[PDB]
Amino acid sequence: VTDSEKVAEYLRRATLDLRAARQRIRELESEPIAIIGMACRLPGGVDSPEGLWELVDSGTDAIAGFPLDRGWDVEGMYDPDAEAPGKTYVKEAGFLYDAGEFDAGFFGISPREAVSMDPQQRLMLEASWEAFERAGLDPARQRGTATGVFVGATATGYVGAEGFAITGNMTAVTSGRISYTLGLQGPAVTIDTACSSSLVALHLACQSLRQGECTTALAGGVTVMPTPTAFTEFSRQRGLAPDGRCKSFAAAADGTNWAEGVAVLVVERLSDARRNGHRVLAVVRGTAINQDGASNGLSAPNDLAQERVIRSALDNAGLTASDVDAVEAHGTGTTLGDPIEAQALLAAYGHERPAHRPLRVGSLKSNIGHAGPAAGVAGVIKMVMAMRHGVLPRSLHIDEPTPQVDWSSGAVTLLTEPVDWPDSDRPRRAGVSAFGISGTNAHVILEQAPTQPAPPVPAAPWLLSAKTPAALRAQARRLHTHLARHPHPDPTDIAHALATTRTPHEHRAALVTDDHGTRGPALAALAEGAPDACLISGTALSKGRTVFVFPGQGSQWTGMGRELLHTSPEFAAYIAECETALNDFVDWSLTDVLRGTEGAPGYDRVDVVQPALFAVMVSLARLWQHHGIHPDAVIGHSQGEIAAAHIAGALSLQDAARIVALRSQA
Amino acid sequence: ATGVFVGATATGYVGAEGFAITGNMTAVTSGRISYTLGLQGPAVTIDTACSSSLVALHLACQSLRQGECTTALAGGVTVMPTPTAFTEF
Amino acid sequence: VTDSEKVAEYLRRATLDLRAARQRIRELESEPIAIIGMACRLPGGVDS
Amino acid sequence: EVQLVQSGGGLVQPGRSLRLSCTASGFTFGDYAMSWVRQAPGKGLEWVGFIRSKAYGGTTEYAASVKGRFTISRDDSKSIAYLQMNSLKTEDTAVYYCTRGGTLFDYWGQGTLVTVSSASTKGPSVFPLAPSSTAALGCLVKDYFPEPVTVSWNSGALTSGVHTFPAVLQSSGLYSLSSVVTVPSQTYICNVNHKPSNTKVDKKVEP
Amino acid sequence: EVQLVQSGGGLVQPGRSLRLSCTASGFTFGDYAMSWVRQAPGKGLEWVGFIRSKAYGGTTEYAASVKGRFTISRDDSKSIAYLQMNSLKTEDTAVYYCTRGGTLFDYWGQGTLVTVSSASTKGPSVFPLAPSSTAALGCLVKDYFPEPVTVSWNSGALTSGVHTFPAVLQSSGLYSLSSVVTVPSSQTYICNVNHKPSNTKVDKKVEP
Amino acid sequence: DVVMTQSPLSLPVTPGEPASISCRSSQSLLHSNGYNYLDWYLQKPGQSPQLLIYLGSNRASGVPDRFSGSGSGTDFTLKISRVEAEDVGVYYCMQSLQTPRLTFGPGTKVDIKRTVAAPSVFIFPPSDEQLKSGTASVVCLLNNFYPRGAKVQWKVDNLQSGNSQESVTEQDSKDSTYSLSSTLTLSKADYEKHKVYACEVTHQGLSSPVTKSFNRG
Amino acid sequence: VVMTQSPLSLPVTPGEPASISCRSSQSLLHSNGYNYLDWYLQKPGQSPQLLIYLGSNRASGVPDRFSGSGSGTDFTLKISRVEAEDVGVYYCMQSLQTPRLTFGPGTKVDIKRTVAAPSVFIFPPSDEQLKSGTASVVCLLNNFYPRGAKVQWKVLQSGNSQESVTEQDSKDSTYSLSSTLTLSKADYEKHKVYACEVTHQGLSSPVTKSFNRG
Repeated sequence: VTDSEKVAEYLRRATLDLRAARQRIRELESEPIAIIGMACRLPGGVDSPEGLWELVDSGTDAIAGFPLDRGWDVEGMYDPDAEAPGKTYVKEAGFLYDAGEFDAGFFGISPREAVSMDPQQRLMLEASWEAFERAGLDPARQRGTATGVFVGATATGYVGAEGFAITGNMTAVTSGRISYTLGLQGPAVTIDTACSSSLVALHLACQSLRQGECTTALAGGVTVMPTPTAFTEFSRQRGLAPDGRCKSFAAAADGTNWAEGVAVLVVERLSDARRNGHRVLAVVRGTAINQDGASNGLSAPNDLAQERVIRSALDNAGLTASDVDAVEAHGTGTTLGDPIEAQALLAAYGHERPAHRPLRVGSLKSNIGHAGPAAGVAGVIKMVMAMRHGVLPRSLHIDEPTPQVDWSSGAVTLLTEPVDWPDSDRPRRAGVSAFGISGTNAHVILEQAPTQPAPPVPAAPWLLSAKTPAALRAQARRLHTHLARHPHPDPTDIAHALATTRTPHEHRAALVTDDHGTRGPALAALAEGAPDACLISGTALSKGRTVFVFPGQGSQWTGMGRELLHTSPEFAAYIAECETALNDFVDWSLTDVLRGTEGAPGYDRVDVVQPALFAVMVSLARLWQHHGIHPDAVIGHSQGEIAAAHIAGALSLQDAARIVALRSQA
Repeated sequence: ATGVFVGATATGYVGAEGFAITGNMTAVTSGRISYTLGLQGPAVTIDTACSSSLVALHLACQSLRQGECTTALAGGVTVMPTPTAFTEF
Repeated sequence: VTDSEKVAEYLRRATLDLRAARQRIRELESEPIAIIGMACRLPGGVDS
Repeated sequence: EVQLVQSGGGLVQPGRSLRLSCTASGFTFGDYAMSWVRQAPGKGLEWVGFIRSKAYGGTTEYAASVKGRFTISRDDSKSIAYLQMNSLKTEDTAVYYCTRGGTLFDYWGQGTLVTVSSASTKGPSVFPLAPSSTAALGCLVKDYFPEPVTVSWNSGALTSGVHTFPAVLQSSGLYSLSSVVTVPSQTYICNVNHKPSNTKVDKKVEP
Repeated sequence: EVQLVQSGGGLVQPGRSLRLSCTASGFTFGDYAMSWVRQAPGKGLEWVGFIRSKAYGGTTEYAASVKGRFTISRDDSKSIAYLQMNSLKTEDTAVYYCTRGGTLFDYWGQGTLVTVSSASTKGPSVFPLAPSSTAALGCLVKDYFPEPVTVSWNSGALTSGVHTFPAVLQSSGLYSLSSVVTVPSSQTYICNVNHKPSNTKVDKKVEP
Repeated sequence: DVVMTQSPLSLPVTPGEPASISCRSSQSLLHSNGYNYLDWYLQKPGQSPQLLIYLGSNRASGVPDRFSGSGSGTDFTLKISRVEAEDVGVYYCMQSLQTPRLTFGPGTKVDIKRTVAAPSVFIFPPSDEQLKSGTASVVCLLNNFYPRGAKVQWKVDNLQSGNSQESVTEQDSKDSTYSLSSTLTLSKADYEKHKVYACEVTHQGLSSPVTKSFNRG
Repeated sequence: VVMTQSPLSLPVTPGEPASISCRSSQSLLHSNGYNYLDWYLQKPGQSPQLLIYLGSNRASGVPDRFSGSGSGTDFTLKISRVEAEDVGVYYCMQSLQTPRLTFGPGTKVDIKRTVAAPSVFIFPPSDEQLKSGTASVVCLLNNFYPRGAKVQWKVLQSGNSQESVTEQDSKDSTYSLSSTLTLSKADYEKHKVYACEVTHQGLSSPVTKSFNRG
């Protein structure tokens, strides 16, 4: 060989390896992180991302009166003046009135432990289970997986059960319990960085995904107020708004208002999510975090730091200022904070972009108030759902843009009314900001999920399960309502999702029917619990070995196995194998007898019924084995013993066929 | 661009009524350093029980490997204003 | 200048760039971290 | 994602032709020069030949031991490399590998076992081996042409100490392995399963 | 770290000879083939020549316009390359770059300037420009051989709106430029021209 | 049968938009090796050239990730994602199939894009001491125009060549605009032959060719 | 013609550094400043794969454990971590001169453990094959390490012996050999004493086992 081609092949190997290494650098520095699941519980009756979308799209204000079931002396802790200990001038704020509600029995927690358990831990457990279920992952099957749990939380002072009271109130447990109840093995870290806590955690989660330390991660936050201390003490300096509405970027901005909530995201690398065939909702492209540093007091924002973190997040995402279509601004509603944030957004985003595509600025806090540590992650959920619906929801309580900042540039505009999101020439992109009181800023950039058959199996079983019969009925009713608002979904896809992507619990039920006219009524009958023809119900046994019974004479009828010969290929193959093994000492073909073709002997003759029954029974047993039901034993009955022997491995197919055929002939 | 990763927990400690808020939030335990020294890197207060500071060090190492920080403060603090730990464990 | 020696320069550039990229990968994933400063206050009169 | 899949092996009698196909996917087949490298049982690799890319001309080169008898071609339209062997000799029994690159075999196929011998299908003649009289005993299988053949002691009940040795070619052109066990200083029985002949020979071993 | 540092530039009379040295550090100098590429002041890059490695015999190759006059050499003991230019011509004035690689110029030296001209040192011949009684006025520097000349308006007091154009070779082998400035139609502006070789600090007060 | 390459002679950019320089060769540069023997170098103003791209697509180490080469056979393109102020310069695409390469070619000037501005043309007369020295130098100059390339002409009487010397300043740091200045010089004697030494300038910003008269001499 | 050679075998324990050296009969450093040499691995039962090329450049997708080094005539492949997956045959294969007739003997790599002597077991030719008309006397060694223990048959026949070695065990990492010597009927009843002498690094003497049936 000439030296030219000899060195050319080496050059080809070298440049291919160089391309591989460069791609590895690209995916190790900044890989896109897929948000494969989300869950949230927010004020205003929100308990899912769809609920949050319904709230924001309708422009509903979730601010409401204080809770009365928490032992608060709500009548005796309101006075108008802004300077008094133990008193506040705020009437209303966001709340989770079902914060104490918790399904203790589901997670194996006794009632006494649950009473001495922080509400944050309970809410985080429920939200994490919901997020895993919404991601297409069975939460039970995640046991032993290298899944991280990064959670933003704070010590809110919630306080035979002496042991439970210790681990039931430590903030470090707030993430750890999630990885203990579910059995996860990735790192569990509880972040605490004030309002930036959750979003910061998400950034850390992305790093944990990029280094390979995790295959999946939970990034989220939780905020609960067991006591009104956040309202009485913080109101001394007129920090809260009088009416309790977080007027974001409005001239009437005269303070903020607190709110409870919880929001988690099950996040995985985009390549890994694509490999496993997971549904990608959005894609965190890049993130950045820094600190205000030197500023006019510890609790005061700095526009330069916000510009820096926005630019750093854009650079990490590899996206321009003009590439982002909208931003979920922090928007605390404070008089001093809002102009600073507006100036930062104008300097960073609205500097070089077309005049006809201004940056749309919104704020979830206008709807639900300042959700606290859980705010930032909750923000992206909004910016995910809008990104799914292509509609930017309006920000409430904006009589006009605030005059402190100058909107003369026109590059940044508030979402006074809903604006349709264009879906042309590029993926939809957005940003979320979670600027914190302690000074730690955080900015996240989201991008629209990238754009991504088999024949329908007949009579696909629809499986349902639950811990208790009431939970099973609730599951059936919820599935019926969900399917009602759906334009003719594929039944096989629903069957696969129910069978694979859901945990099998104790109390089980099934719906098997070949037509899509009885499934709805059957689901209803299960919901109210009345019986139905195609409905099956039962209680699974935790332990027990399986047995295959092989009865002898009696179980014969004309045309048996005729339909399986056409529909089922495995049954046809097994019948063909039995036919080949049986042809030696038999003067007819089994397939003709089963199909009932002309001239074949009927089942009245003794010498043919036992071979046919043996072959059908063996084929059915092997079909059961093909579906994963491997017997732990076998039992026969007269001639069926022969068939049982063939399944026991005692006799080969040829030997069993010989025995049954010659014994029947004798 | 110096980071401050601190492993700390909320131990109950508490005329001014302006610094009592920021003077007892655990998030400030890492923030205040960055406010005093003027550091501009991320200030995260980890709370992961007895391993927290070591966990923070790991995070600090990651913050250095990714180029997010030129230097980092990885540490932990533990003070007991009240004898609650001895009367609960 | 013939191709047999012309391609050698491209191969040398390619392998140098490959070594640089591999060094970048190793630095990005497992670069050691130097402890340049230390401080502690612990029981028993410890202050350094 | 580079992939090479080989096909066209199987038994062939001596003095006859055969064709091995190597289908490539996941890369530009035309750019690379394909090669064939064989490995006899036990011996090291031996380079059979290679074909250049069509850009250089598509010519071929072969080793001295197979010059003229063998030929290599390539269909760039469907991206397959063909090795046409003619007049196989008994020495050509080997596993043939299709590889990418005329001088740098960066990627290799899964291999294809081409065996050539004039022997016809036989069945295994089993014989016992008396224990010595620290107690080894076995059964020797002799005079079977085709693989595979397996030996199960007490129908697989015995697993500890069993050593089923690799088959070996004798000068007659036949194969003969031998299974052995080391019992700790009840009657021992070995079953020989030989699928090509469907032979179910069994034998007990005793002094 | 890869480093190539050039030396030996500077002015030379026509017909003389020069030796441009190129010192390499941070890599195996013997393996690479060293190339010399010149850029005339205004035109694109022009490849002068190159030399192979010792393993290839160290054979050299030169452009058509420099064949015979120029000779490239190298020594791997000190890891240096040399360009010996003989019987230099006027058009050879250019910035010469030393690079590693005979075909792929992957790394370049800082470059060294070489000028070929027989004209000796001489000071400027500053003249004014009358701004036709948004008025642009300037002073024109002429007839100075060795670069550079620094023009400062009002001893540096006036800076906004000033434009100092690049010098241009005259047909006589001397340099000339014009420094202008725009001001509203109305102080007496003075331009100071400093020429370090001739040590001439001539001033000129421009006026209508 | 020497190979030559053609590219756009100029290409304005903005700080942030994508940019794409193109090159076309008269012969297929795809060697039998399956490689495109083309290289992209960048020369920044007042700096030595550096290698950006080699073998068409492979990016040299140390170059920013913004640059990317593409194409094959005859048509090639260098694409820049983010254009910055420091990315201005001259981009030379040059082949290596047929060595040696006499020149790198005219290159492709890159400069910041802004609104087209017409030139504020000006003309000055020769001085007095210059005439008695024994020379005349009539000087025109444009000012604050964009893009560079506004052609000029010295209508000495009812065109001229071989006695003019243009000079263009680089891009302004703030306004991002050029400034031309021609210097027509004939002699002391030839100055006093006609009384009309007009200057003409043509530019994209100018709808029609602008003319400035002298009516003296 | 160039010629390269390496150590025939090299025991390895999982965890220690390992180094497979090999030297050439000629300077492989090409004029272009490259070592035209390659390192390939063949795992047991799998197809060969490329580890290193041009002396030291590691191929993509290979683990970073492997590293080539050396120049001129001498070369080495160094491994940081050894595992059960890294066992196989390593070939250092030159490319300066072509065509390459064969890769070479290679360098067998196997798990390391304490030296274990064999347990010899001579067996007689069973009477079933005798009545069939041919005798086949088989020796046996089991649970020994290192491999390569040789066996001779004195009847000193050296033209009808065929040995076979099983792969290294997964449990105790020890080998087993079973040599056979075949004779005809008329050939079998010619000599009375058949002896097998085995030699192994773990044996202090050539422990012979005899058999007197004729």
